[PDB]
Amino acid sequence: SVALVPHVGMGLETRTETWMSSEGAWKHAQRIETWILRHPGFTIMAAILAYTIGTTHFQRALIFILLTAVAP
Amino acid sequence: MRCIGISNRDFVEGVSGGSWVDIVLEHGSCVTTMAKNKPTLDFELIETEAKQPATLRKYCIEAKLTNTTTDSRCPTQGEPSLNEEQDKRFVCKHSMVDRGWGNGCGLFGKGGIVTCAMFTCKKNMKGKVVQPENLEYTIVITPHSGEEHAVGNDTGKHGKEIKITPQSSITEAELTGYGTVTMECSPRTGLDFNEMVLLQMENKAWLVHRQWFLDLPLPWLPGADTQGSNWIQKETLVTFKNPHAKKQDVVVLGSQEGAMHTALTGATEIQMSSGNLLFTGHLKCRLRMDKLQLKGMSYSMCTGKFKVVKEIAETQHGTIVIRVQYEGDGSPCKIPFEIMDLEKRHVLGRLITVNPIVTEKDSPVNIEAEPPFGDSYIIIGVEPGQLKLNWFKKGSSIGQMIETTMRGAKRMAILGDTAWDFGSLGGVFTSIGKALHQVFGAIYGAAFSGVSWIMKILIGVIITWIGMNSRSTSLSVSLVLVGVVTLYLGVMVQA
Amino acid sequence: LGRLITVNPIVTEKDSPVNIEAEPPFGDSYIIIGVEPGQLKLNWFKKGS
Amino acid sequence: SALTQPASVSGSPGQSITISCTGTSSDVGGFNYVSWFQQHPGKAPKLMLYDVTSRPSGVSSRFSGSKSGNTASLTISGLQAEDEADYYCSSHTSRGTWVFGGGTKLTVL
Amino acid sequence: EVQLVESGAEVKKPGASVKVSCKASGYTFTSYAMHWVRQAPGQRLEWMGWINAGNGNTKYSQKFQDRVTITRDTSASTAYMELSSLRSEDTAIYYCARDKVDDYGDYWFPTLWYFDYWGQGTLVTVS
Ligand SMILES: *[C@@H]1O[C@H](CO)[C@@H](O[C@@H]2O[C@H](CO)[C@@H](O)[C@H](O)[C@H]2NC(C)=O)[C@H](O)[C@H]1NC(C)=O
Repeated sequence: SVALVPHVGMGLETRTETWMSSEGAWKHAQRIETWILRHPGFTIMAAILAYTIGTTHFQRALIFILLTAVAP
Repeated sequence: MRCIGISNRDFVEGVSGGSWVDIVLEHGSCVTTMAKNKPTLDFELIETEAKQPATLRKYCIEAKLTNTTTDSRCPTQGEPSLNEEQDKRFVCKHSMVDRGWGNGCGLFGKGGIVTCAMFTCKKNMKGKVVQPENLEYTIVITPHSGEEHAVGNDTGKHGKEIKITPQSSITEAELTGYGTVTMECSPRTGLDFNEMVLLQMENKAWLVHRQWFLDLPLPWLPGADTQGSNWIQKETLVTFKNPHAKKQDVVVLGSQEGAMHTALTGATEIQMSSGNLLFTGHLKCRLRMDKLQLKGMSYSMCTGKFKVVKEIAETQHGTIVIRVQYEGDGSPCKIPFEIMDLEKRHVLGRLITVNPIVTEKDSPVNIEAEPPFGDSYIIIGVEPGQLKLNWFKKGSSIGQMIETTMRGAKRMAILGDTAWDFGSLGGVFTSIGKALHQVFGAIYGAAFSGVSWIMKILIGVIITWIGMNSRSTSLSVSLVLVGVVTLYLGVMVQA
Repeated sequence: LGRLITVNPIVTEKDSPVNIEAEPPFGDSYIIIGVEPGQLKLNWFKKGS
Repeated sequence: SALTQPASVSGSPGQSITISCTGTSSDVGGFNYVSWFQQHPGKAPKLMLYDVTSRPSGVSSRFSGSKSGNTASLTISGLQAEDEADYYCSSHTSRGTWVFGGGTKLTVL
Repeated sequence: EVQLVESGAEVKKPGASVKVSCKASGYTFTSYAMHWVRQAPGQRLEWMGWINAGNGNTKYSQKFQDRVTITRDTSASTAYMELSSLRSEDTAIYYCARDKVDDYGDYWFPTLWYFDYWGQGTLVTVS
């Protein structure tokens, strides 16, 4: 809904602080990592699937971070 | 003098070329200008007022659905037809139920059904917009040589209170005792309105992007739409429950207010209640100091025996403040303020309230100054009543050059290309730096916008890693300007 | 810098306004109208161009 | 849906008084169409101001006016004795129609 | 040198249809619109008029769109009001009003000046 597209990458920022910064700056990492610790099997699945495709050793890490980050 | 105690200071110095200097000043930043003559002033932008806005689109937050009714029709002989499907108040939805002999129709197939309920409203928001004329900036100019109890206060007038519009002029500020300062401020290129919508919920207000505000899914209404019945995308605040293949029904989706305060993570909050005041943004200035007096010539030098009533207090990067109080005769007089080393041979460290005087002897005077790194001996008065006070500014080094570098890159992070102000037209360095910074700015923006705090660091690690593995000396091409710069911008955003 | 379009705009019958038209350049330019007292100086910014 | 200029206004000769009128965002709030009509009672109404601040030939430069969003004004600088007539405002909606205000009869003593 | 004279009706009882006329003189009648306003003695100006041209189009008021109708003839250079179903509160002075149509013949946007030149004012009463 409107809780998505949260008006972040607009520019428009000045030295005075925003509406909720220092709270909504670490919400997405906390959200996806409580998702990881409450749904680990998709992270194992993304580890095997990420290790299989993507030959070079950096593509495993990039595809693994992106696959565990798209699924919330 | 309103500038002491504010953690953002930005000392600017140099009236070179003609008699002007470029400064750019924010709301939470009070700027102090120094010169070889031309006494030190303090500039603080206190408010921005947009005068007459006109709303363009009225979204709504919480609604309710009344007069709910439904209508169905037999299989294969067409859609239903409800009488109040003709109003655009009633939100409509066609779907298929299962019908048969038990429902009283025949043919045993999937019928058609329609459902309507009148969509009223309870809570709106107004998106008000302005054009970059008819709005003023209030700016205060407080001179130094502080009288009794005027250091960092905002209550009570101590400086001139000039208003500046895009309709304005030279804007002479006639300071009493001092000269007359003129400011060629440019408010049109300051904050870039016409891409800003002054959003206004129940008792708060923000400053949102225009294209963000138009792409916002809630049932809206045009800003000129009196008798606001025809809500347009009503299907983003209703839902149609058809669980089985039976009777469907409407239920309202609830108040979208708490999901709207989460929509605004990045909108700088403003005040739209008895005035459309803003307290964000900036403007650059052209600060002309061709006519300024020091107020202190034809005041004879003092005859000693001063007395301190507020001690040396280093307020925020070595800009100490003393409040002496004078005892003696010949009360209109300059004071003998000098800062020496141990034995009185060399003068170290400038004075910031240049030429401090005494008026009305039983009233103290504030003296701000800047000591060097190490031992300094603050000296007031003459030899029968000498005050040789000690101060040790906590001895740093070129560490203030590295924190002036970090302050400068910080100001290039908040201000994009206006940050090449605070300089009085170096020319081949200042204008070429501003020009190439506008070229590299518009290839950064509109090719890296929309992403946030995390994704800038991720893409910056991707660009840094690609640069550390390429050939044909494109290593330093993809690190020094797009890698580490996007990590620094990646950590300085969300201010 | 900046071309005038309404060429030599004149005042006739002083108590009647006069409308002037010119082309500012691609940056910000300044609109000088008066001369020594009350030199009616204005700011205008222009995008892209 | 008429404009909201007041009942009446008074002024000594030589003063500089104002006459205000409010409206909505379709009447006055967006458009630069606001006109004023002086109407002596045994006389057809004569227009005093064009679109917002302009002025007909023959009308003296005593009459002026401005707009502040939904509100338009009329300031008569230097009241003489011959301003003893009511002033009707005017506008043009976005809808296409024409509205006039209530009327402010102005006495000079 | 622009003169717009009218004609006055004496007394119309409620129910009868009444029409007034304006003789627009001094300009090209086919390239200027013709508005109609009214004024009761001691009250406002409300707008009755429509938007004439060489075309002959209309735009009536929202209050009494179902009350008035038109006719005109450019050979006589006169525009005619037609107010049928006269009522008790309808005692008012009817003023004539002109403004200029577009150069494309139609009347889409008005000129910035509306009513620079006027009429006389036609009084009707009831009994
Ligand atoms: C900021 O300035 C105001 C204005 O002078 C100071 O308020 C004065 O405080 C003295 C204290 O003795 C009173 O006698 C005055 O009547 C006050 N003046 C007013 C209220 O207008 C205020 O103290 C200053 N603030 C600081 C922190 O020095």
